[PDB]
Amino acid sequence: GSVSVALHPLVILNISDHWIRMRSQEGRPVQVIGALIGKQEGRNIEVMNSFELLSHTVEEKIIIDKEYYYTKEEQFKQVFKELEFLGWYTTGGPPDPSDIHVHKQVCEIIESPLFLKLNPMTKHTDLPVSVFESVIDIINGEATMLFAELTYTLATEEAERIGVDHVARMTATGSGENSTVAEHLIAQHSAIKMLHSRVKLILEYVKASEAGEVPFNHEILREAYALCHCLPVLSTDKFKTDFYDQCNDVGLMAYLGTITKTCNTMNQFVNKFNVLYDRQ
Amino acid sequence: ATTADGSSILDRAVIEHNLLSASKLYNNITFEELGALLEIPAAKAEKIASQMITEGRM
Amino acid sequence: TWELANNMQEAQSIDEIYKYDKKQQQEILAAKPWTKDHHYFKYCKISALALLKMVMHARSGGNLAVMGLMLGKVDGETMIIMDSFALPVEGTETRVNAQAAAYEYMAAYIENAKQVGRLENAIGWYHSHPGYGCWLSGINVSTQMLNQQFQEPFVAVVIDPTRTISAGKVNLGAFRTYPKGYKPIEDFGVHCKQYYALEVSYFKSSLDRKLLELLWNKYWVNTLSSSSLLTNADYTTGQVFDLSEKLEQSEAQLGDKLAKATRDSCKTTIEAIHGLMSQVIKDKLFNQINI
Amino acid sequence: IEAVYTDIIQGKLDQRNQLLEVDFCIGRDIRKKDINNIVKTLHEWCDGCEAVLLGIEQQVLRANQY
Amino acid sequence: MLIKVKTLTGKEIEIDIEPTDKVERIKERVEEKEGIPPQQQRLIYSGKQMNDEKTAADYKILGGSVLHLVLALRGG
Repeated sequence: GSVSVALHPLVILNISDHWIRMRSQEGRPVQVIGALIGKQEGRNIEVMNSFELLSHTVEEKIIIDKEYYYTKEEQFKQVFKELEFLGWYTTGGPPDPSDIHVHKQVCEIIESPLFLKLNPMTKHTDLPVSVFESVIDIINGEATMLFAELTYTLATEEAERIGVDHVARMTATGSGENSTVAEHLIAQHSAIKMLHSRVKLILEYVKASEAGEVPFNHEILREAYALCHCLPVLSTDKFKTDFYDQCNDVGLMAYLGTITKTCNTMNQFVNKFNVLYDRQ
Repeated sequence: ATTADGSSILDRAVIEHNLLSASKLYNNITFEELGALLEIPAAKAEKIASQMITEGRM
Repeated sequence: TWELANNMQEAQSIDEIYKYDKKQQQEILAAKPWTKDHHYFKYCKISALALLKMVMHARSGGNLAVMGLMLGKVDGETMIIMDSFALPVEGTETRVNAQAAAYEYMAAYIENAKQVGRLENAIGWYHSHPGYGCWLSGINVSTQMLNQQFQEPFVAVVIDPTRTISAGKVNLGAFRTYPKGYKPIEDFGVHCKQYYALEVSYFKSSLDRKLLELLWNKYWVNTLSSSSLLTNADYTTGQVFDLSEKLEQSEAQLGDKLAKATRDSCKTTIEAIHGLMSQVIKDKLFNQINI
Repeated sequence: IEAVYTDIIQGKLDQRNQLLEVDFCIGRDIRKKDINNIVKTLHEWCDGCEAVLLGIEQQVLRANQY
Repeated sequence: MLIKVKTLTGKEIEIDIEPTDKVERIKERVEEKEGIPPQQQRLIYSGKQMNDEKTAADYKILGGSVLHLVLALRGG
């Protein structure tokens, strides 16, 4: 089915940085246009990096100029050798005909370009980005460029996970008055909700099989029974003793640490008291 | 050829392999039970186990 | 409602740091506060995007050594960096020389960024050390001498790709240097008196935070099976030891540091209680079903 | 031992406590009358998850207010 | 005669050069004004490094195009 798209957690950060930069510079958020670069291996397409392309406006329409891309194409060839043009990204919602018009000269530059959509105004659990492939229609007349939606993967190299965890541990939670609770108790809440959704789907399938909407597949129900019988995990005495020991240890570690915040407030109080009601 | 202990080369490597494999399916085993499934009466099973340790094998 | 605050368009000081106050930058440059005292900026804050770009450049270098620039600004006592930009330099894994290619590359890339809409300037440079820790060598010390004495706002960055890959944590090291004349541990090298170290911090925007949290959301199994405080025991013990040393120093001083010690203790206690809370939540969710 | 070798259950023995600990056992056959009971258990799990979610929200709300 | 030099850090230099002047001469003057070492200047003109041997002969320019100076920056 067409080509397999390999998306990396580096293009998205570039788009977000560009969007926030323009939003802060102009005050009123505007549309941003860039590019996508990577590798073509047979029927597989992978995206490595992304650099912005200058775009001009004429009347009300947007035009991608060729000279700036020509000058910038050989510039980054020095650092990245086996890197070639793939497509471009932009910010927006649904595919408007302006997208088709702007994609016309992209198809002129490269026969079959890819398309990336990032929607900062998303209110859904799905990935805000979307990958589209260009299709040329055969019907006579105005041959509109058709966007075929494909599947995007999350292929990553060795250093991606460690970097994202390192940056996401802090997130400057203690400077924006966002409360560390509102981060910790919320980050895993989404995972718990996802597990709830999966269990609900399994229960719905089991109920449908019981009623008779779906055929009696006498293989999935065995796995469902096995999953059912494995719910009370590790109800032994050793686990309970270890858990209680852990709880007591964390309680003591919190006591040593509350006892010093109280002491610091104590010190500040005596420092302020030694100036107001007592001379020197 | 025998190893001058009454046991040939084959049924010493096989005994060590049995002892190593039993280490994955047990948490703690008495000497009598260890010798029951290894044909050792009571004694040299402990010696073989102690020799298989201090060399990083088990 | 479930997330309460959410975000349509509102932000806070986290998103405010991404801007360019021309008058403020001009007046801090003209005033030159750091030219009067040696013990100026000690806090360096670098954005995520620059970090990943540096890491990918170092990895693409492989066993050899790479080298590139960085972009940002200075704000009061702190330094801000938010862009990485690689260079096409080659050489043996023990020495790299910037030929005319890099000289024609940095200017061209700066002009291209200015055409794009970028407004920041050169702030420093990053060099990858393949294996031999993170410390400035003699030639690095001389280069930093000349750079900080001609181009006063500057900072060097040294990372270790091999150790970062093997261990699992990054080896980012941000260094400024004491100028010549001011004279007033084998890991740091032999010029430990000439150069010193700085703390590192990171930031990300509201949009970046939302995107990173939503991307990391596809990690639920590890999220609810990690069981932290059992993997970072050594880190917490080291933190408590440093807490004890800082408390002793503060007590000696009383005979401020007490505020710093209180903040560190609060951070460690918050981490410990967060681990306990996650463990309790997991126990409630999994071990209290079907009797 | 031979049952473990056949790979129907996975676990370990312990002679000191005379115990056999199983980490994973394959589910056996299910007749077309026990399925309802299965539903019940899943329902319970769902309820528990929902309860946890509710508590989460309350807690974080209070924290923010504070 | 009124050329401008802009560096990547922000320093602006205004210099006066006779059109038939040598390249070593212009480096010597710009080192006099700022304090550049005599042999460690890279000079860039319209995206092209100025060749030391090639003396400046035709400066058909009144402002606009500016030579950016950069220091040798290397590590090991």
